[PDB]
Amino acid sequence: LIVTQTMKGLDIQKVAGTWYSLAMAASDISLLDAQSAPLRVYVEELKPTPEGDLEILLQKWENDECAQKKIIAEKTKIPAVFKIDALNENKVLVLDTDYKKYLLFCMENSAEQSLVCQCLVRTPEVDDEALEKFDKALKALPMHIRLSFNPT
Amino acid sequence: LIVTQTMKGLDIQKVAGTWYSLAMAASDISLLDAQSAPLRVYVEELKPTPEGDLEILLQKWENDECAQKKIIAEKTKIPAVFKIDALNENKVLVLDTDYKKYLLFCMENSAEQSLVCQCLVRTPEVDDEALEKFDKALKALPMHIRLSFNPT
Repeated sequence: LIVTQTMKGLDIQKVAGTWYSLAMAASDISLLDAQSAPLRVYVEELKPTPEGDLEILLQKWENDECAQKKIIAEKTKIPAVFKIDALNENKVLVLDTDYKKYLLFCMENSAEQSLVCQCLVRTPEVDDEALEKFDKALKALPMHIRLSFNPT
Repeated sequence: LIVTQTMKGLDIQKVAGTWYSLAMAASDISLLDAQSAPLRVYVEELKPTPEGDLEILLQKWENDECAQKKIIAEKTKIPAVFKIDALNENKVLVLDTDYKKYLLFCMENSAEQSLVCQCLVRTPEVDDEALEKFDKALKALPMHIRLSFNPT
């Protein structure tokens, strides 16, 4: 994606806390096909560090269980863009948030293409503003699979 | 306390999520004296149930450790008033909240007197609206000890 599709003026400290993954989409079906897939993960909590990095607590189906994963996304020179600096490099991009209700973000398999985005909400409310904003923000991207939860 | 000092129109589903205990006060010094005290506890998370009860995740200093406690406060016929129906009965009273920033609540040792109240905030921000509201809400109560964290 381009720098102009990410959030301007993000304050990472205000996204702290609990979140629920309400909807997901990906540029390739196989990315979210079976639970197994590496990018089919549910965000449980966001924990910014005093240094400006982001600790992400995620749930992943593993061995017929609900497994927990803790990943650190490090700040980069681009605000709103975080790097998961593992053997397989991944970027976390914050598209938009109002901090108190929703948060839209994508994970890109950095190579330069392959994108998985999610719509996060603070609590499981009956308003569909977050779904509509996700929908609007994904109009520009070539997504081939879209999922919406009756939350889990 | 009286019914008129609790929140009117509380929506318990919107308090879900992460919270930090920023300030505490009590009607008796001994209630918050040493960590040991039963009511000297830090709220980590609030989890309402589909049935309208409240699950509270708390931290407590125990055996030179940070111990976790999970307590269920059951709804009562008074909105904003929850009952911890343990051997030693306790009530949880929600005084006020704006759901996205702060939450003021007290725990009363039900007998009919002994009160511990806290000021909770969603994230550790530099605004002092929650502290001022706590201050204002405790003007009417006979508190003998007041604590404010440089958060933990």
